[PDB]
Amino acid sequence: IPYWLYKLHGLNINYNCEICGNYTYRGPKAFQRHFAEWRHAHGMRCLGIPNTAHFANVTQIEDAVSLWAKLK
Amino acid sequence: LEHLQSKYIGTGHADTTKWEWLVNQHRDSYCSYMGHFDLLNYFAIAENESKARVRFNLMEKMLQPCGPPA
Amino acid sequence: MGKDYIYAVTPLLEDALMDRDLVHRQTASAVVQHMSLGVYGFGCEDSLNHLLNYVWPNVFETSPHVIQAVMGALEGLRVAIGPCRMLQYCLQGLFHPARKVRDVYWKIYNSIYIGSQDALIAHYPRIYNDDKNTYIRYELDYIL
Amino acid sequence: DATVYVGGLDEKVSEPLLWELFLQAGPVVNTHMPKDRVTGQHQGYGFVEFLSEEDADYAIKIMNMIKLYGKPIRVNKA
Amino acid sequence: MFLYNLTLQRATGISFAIHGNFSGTKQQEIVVSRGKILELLRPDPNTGKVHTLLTVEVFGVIRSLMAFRLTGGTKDYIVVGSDSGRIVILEYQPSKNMFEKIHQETFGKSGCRRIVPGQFLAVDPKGRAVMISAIEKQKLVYILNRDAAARLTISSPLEAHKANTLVYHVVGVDVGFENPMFACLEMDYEEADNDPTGEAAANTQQTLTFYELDLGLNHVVRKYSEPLEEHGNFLITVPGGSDGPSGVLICSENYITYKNFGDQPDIRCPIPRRRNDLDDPERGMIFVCSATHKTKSMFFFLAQTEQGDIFKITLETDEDMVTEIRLKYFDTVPVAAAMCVLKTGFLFVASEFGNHYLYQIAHLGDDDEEPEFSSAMPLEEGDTFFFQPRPLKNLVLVDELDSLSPILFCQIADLANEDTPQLYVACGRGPRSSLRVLRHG
Amino acid sequence: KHHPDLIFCRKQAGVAIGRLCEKCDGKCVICDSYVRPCTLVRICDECNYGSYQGRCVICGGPGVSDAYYCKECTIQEKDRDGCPKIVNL
Amino acid sequence: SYECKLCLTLHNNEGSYLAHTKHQTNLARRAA
Amino acid sequence: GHRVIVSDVQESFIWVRYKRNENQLIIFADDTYPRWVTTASLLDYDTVAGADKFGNICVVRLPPNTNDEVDSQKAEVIMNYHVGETVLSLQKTTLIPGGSESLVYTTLSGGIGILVPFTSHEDHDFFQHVEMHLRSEHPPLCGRDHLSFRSYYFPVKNVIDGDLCEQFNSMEPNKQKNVSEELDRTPPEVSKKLEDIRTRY
Amino acid sequence: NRFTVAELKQLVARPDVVEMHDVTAQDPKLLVHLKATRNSVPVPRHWCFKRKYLQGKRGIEKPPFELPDFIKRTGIQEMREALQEKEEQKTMKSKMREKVRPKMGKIDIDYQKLHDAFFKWQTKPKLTIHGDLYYEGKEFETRLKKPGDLSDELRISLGMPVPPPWLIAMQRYGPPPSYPNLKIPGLNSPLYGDVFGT
RNA sequence: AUCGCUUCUCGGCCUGGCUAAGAUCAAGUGUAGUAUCUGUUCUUAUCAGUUUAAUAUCUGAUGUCCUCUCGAGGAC
Ligand SMILES: [Zn+2]
Ligand SMILES: [Zn+2]
Ligand SMILES: [Zn+2]
Ligand SMILES: [Zn+2]
Ligand SMILES: [Zn+2]
Repeated sequence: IPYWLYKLHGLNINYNCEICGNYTYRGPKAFQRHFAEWRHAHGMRCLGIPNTAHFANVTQIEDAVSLWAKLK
Repeated sequence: LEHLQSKYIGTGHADTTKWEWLVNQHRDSYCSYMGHFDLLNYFAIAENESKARVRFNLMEKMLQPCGPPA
Repeated sequence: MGKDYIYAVTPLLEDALMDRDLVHRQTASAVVQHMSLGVYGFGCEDSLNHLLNYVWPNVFETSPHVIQAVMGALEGLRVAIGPCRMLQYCLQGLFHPARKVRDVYWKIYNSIYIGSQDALIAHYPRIYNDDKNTYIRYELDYIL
Repeated sequence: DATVYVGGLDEKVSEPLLWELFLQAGPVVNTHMPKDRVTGQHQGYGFVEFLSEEDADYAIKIMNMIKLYGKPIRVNKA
Repeated sequence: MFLYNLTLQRATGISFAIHGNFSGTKQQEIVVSRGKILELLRPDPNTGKVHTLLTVEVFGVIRSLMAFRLTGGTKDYIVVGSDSGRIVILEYQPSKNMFEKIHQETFGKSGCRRIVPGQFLAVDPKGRAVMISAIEKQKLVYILNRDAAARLTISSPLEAHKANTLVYHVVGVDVGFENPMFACLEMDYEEADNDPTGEAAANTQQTLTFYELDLGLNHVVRKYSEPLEEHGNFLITVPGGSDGPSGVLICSENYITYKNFGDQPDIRCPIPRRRNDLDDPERGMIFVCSATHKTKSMFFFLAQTEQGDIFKITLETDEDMVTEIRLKYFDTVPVAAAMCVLKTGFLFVASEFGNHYLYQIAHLGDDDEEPEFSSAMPLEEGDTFFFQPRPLKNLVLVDELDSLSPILFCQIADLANEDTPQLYVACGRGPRSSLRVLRHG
Repeated sequence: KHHPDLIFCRKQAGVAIGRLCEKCDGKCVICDSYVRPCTLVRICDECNYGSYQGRCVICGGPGVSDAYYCKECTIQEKDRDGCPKIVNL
Repeated sequence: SYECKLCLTLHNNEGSYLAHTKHQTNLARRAA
Repeated sequence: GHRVIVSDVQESFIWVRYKRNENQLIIFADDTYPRWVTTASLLDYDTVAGADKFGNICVVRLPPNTNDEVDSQKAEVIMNYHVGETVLSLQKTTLIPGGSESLVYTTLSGGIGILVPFTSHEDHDFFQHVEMHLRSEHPPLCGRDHLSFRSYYFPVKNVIDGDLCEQFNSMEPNKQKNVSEELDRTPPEVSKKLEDIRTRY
Repeated sequence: NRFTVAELKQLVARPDVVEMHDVTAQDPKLLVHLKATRNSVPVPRHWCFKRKYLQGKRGIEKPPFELPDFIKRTGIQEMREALQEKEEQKTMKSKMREKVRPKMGKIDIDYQKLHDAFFKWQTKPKLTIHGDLYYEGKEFETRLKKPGDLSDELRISLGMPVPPPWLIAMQRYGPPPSYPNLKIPGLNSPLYGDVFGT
């Protein structure tokens, strides 16, 4: 495995997502790809909000107070 | 680029402030309302004011656009 | 007289702008510039906007000839289509977080504001008043 | 079990036809349809990795009754 | 769709007007810009009715309109400041009954931009130069000289741009046979933008900046800069030379101050309020419409009050300093955006709403029943002479040119019995409002 | 057909009239085209006055014909941008 | 234009691809 | 019927499906051109007229095959022009007895204009050629271009101004002869065509 | 110094318009307010990529061109390719022989056919929307093919008349869990052509 | 019927004279700038300074007290 890809791909900084088991994935591409996944889709289903575009920016457990069941 | 292009009215840069751009837009809107006869007639004859009184109010509002800077 | 052939040359320029080589994009930008300056005031703004949808992704190029062609094409499109669509393209990127992207967007917006200082007041976006100063002008809300 | 093996198809039903049937029925994140180095033709069976396990379950249960290119397409859990 | 749009009812609301000897003869010519078309009229004062001699559509927005006459010329050339960057000086040809462009000098970009000059236009009183200044931070002045065939030979203007200097009004002062000068109501804007607390915006005030055009030195230099306490909403020039002193008069809310070039008495005359007016006293009275009329020996001014009454003020210059200005309400006229006091018994006031009034000034201006307030008359700085509303005594209204501007709503139908359908337009401002039904035959 | 250098004057135009040599005759002074010579060229200031009387508003040869703007530059009205005489800086 | 898919490299001339025969190390890297 | 087009401060025309029987309000069509429209005159069901605050008349039709029970759909501007004054009201009705059922718009400056739709392609081409000849033969007095003045706010689209057509008949006789030679016709024939266009109403 | 994405989502009415790196901007609220309007366009994706725009293909093949229908109806391509194939077999001796002795009347068809194809047979092409932005893809995902609707090739292959055999199981199984917002017309939302759903 | 030899049919598989080798030849710039070859490239530890949309770049120490002989033990 090379290291120049690990430098100039963002993989040198590992980003954690709290709702998918607080999983720390390498690279910001994986963290920005969590908003369409399998286990983290189950995580936002366990939050109590449907998977919408407004749920495509939330990365915290508290953000479900500003979910689709907040205004109508 | 050019020095007068950056020195032109409505010009800016990559570090231009949002309040400065909003103040320049408001000053340009006031100058366009003062220059245009139809816009001044539409914004003047709607209220009970004279045309020169509306022009003086717009001249005061041009300085009022630099009223609260940050 | 080119308005009979703008619709003919539209897919050729669309295929030319998607090419890998910068020469095709630069010369197609010159095509868009001369076609925009040619038939201005004739209602062909739909194909011009469709060509602008391929030209405006190519503003990140670093070579001087292709970026001069991009700047000339942007000037011709701002003349032909109007400053409202150019302001709509530049409003979401004038306050960009990146320094170089907002610098290029500010250069394009400064060229548009130099060309269209008078017409940008009516095409200014509707932003409400905030805590710094009042922004919504009440003179535009007056009806006679 | 997000990956589902979809078979029972012919040469007319390909990876893009299976992607169109997925866009009709249930979304698949990735497609794995390897081919031989001599023939280079689609066998009609491929691994469609779905975005959710419920999509693969609905493909195996509800969507395993269509006739893809004349043959009955069957989706199994993989 | 392919639409060939044609205007049927022309707009008649004159946003600005000038008058003089623009017809090239002894007949008085008044040119009023009624929007996209400017109409020049030379009506007979003996008949008293106003008739338009010609009308030309320029297809643009005029920000400043002015006229000027050369040294000894019988025709007053009209310099038009439009939204385009080409300032056009034209001479009216009465043989063709139309205006021919003598010259057209490009200055900048088109449209009503902030730094584009053309918002304010003025000319020298000796026919020496014409100055065009922007709303902010741009000014220029081109020397106008007579050619060998008595042609208006234009020149390259000199740059007079200063950083963050807005202009309220400007006028070319009467310098006689010397080098010409122009005064402007400058206002600084750099300190208001620099200071975020807004203290410098309250500390800022309008200043009279008189710049002398050094024609021999081929340069423009600011001669005098006097800061004024009152903000200048208007500015007028007193007729210098043999008709009185050479100076300016700045009007504000119930305060008119006259100052000459140098040490002169600042006669801060209060405005003559109406005798028990029903309007509120919070709204200040300012000279919205000003018209300086110079006679063969003396001179006078006409001002518009808050109620709209035309007030005549004499020029008691007395060759030393501005002593008295007998501000008496000469007549009661309608709500006019601009008023012009011509010679030979003519006085045109362009109404902002309703019919403009062309009155015949048969008297000398002293035929007024209202009281007179003088600048030399002392007061307790709380009231003036209560000028009651007198009738049309000094000037009798002889023409009422009906204008539909401003327009509110309209509806056209063939409900009435006529050769053409009736278009009823409900329009007007304040109590000056009507529904005008128009039908043809 | 341009160069990134050679800013021209950026000065306010005057009554002096531009002038073109035969080596670069017929070119537009801004975009270097040959189509529709519409608007005359004004050269502002002492570009005309003095030893540079009747010279080229381009390279510097002895001028023979009146310089012009093309119609394409005056579509956006670039002719009011200022003096187009090249000053080598 | 000439392209080496094993190297993924474009070539301006024919002799540029004729001299592209590094290519052995790129072929060993792209073999797996 | 089953649709209401409302003019907002930002959007010139927003069409909402007026399902009064279904008791549901859904915006069928939106707009992209920002205009403070102060007038409305629907020439058709999908056509909406707007009079902007900068004095621009814009007639915009909706796109064809547009779903009435959908949203996020724009309407293309069929025509756009600048009248030189702030247009107040507009009504799609015949302002003269007989002739052409045009649209009459009254401006706030005291102007009223009728936008006669040219149903003849040859007459529209002759009018366009006459306008292109007159834009170069007779320059404006203000110095601004006629196409620049008629398209100050937004660019013009399929709009012909009758002021230049009226001023072409008021030109000099040598200029009228040059314009007739450029138009390959007679000056009296051009005056008769302008008189027929005026009498079409 | 700068707030998180939750404060930007609470402050702005559109949390989907907030970017991942918009919080590090100098005016994040103004950028979110400008990005939430109806007529805005996003930044092109090359500002985050190390790769230059449309540059890293380097190994694929493409079709040359697709001419429009009226140009192919004039049929210039047939004798143009015939002339190119005839010139490819020529030698340079024959090339200068034809250079000093030219042969005209090669195509020589008319002027009226091209005049009709330019004017009478002139067809307006397909133009995209004002807010469209082309990127490295944007030529493959042409379904925006509605969800919940089978394709015409799959309907013809399964013998679906215009009653698919799996439509009864799709009606008995309810909506699919992958696309719950997709409505299938005819069985769930009671569909013109092959698009029998949305 | 197996085996070796001979002969023939059918299917993919190596296959253009002589003379003096018949003779002779073969020319562009300059200034900027871009793209592609080829070479050099990228695993030590957290934190801080600078930098950046963010990375990258970027400057500094990489478990302490005592004892024994980079190693071990002790209240730690
Ligand atoms: Zn996650
Ligand atoms: Zn030269
Ligand atoms: Zn040019
Ligand atoms: Zn110069
Ligand atoms: Zn290789």
